[PDB]
Amino acid sequence: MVARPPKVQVYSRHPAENGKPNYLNCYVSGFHPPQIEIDLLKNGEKMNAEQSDLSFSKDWSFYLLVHTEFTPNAVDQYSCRVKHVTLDKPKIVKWDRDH
Amino acid sequence: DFEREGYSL
Amino acid sequence: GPHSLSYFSTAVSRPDRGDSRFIAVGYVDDTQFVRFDSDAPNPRMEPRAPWIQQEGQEYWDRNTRNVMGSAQINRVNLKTLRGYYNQSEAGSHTLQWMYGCYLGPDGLLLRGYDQFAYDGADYLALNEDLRSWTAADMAAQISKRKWEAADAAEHWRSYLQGTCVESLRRYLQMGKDTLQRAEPPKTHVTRHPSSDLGVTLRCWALGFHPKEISLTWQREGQDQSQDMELVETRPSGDGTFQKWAALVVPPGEEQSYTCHVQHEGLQEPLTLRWD
Repeated sequence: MVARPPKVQVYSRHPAENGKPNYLNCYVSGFHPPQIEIDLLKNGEKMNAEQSDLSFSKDWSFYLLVHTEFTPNAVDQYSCRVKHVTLDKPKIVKWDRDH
Repeated sequence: DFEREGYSL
Repeated sequence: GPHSLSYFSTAVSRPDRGDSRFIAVGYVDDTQFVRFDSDAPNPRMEPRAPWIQQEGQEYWDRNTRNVMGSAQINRVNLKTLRGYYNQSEAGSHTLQWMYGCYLGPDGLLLRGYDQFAYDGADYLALNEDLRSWTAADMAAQISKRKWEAADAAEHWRSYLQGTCVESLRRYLQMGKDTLQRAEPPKTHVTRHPSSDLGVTLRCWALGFHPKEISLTWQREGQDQSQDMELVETRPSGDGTFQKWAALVVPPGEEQSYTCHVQHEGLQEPLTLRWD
């Protein structure tokens, strides 16, 4: 009956190349209950990103994809911020081109 | 093709 | 790999609003194809993959009526279960429901399922005979007795053996060029600093479909699973998937390590190394 915390991955659809249009993903999985806030951030500011329809895995834990188009470059920083009952403070995961 | 629930818990 | 048609529904009570929300999604294999959300204005079953859009109005009307009726029953189920467990009226609870069918090599039902979880815990499930139910606790026993009296298993058995697999077969045809396409992973190994005493090797698999994949590391024939970080397979956003497996290895010893990839899009298992 204990709540399950979210796992969070932040990554691009395609290998990142500065100046080439791409898609930025924040995949959030393994969580329960389903109430959650998931924001993609550009230099710390929320992006207006599309969110998948709520679904769940065979173990009943929920998953969501938050995603948007972007063009990476050498300056801008991206991250994903998640708020859930299991988290004492928002969970922030930075986009690293190598993960 | 979605099957309706027929019965309540 | 058996194909499957699966519907995943989430019902959440909202006592502060005096109502509930019901969300349903349908999948063939790893591909979502329909949704329903009871918060939507004028709510309908809606397409979510292009290949389902060829279904006519009768299909959409029937799907809408069926999921809407189910949302209404599950709204009541939230109240019923709150009473069984003597829970406060102020708290939100979650009731999840999932049913579906897997297709056998002969075109018959390989396995059907219809089950529920309350606040994340298994509640009640149709057994694989499709004739009987297993209840997790005394509350779910109340439900089970109700459903034995009603012969609810007959409604589900009939669906699972019949329309579920016939629908699945139709959708596999409708969407054959995507659903029945295996796309092999593009693969490579990257190297990253870790410490004085270690370097990280990361084996990537990109752009693959279906989502099932095996990534393992070996050193001169010996499997390294106990020491590797294996991330959850993640969607690319275009219907394919990504995964990686990483290991910290001794500096200068990278050539002792091999990544091994199995996927149904590959003709043979792949072995790769850092270059």
